[PDB]
Amino acid sequence: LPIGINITRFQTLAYYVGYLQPRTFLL
Amino acid sequence: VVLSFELLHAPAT
Repeated sequence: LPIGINITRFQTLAYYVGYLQPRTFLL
Repeated sequence: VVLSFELLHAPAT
């Protein structure tokens, strides 16, 4: 989506939350 | 009819 204004937080409407770090994988 | 053309920082589509 080309929406792309700005984002800092979120929430939902059983479930899990992880975060993403800059890693390096071998696929 | 006047046509305005915006070019702010956005994914221009």
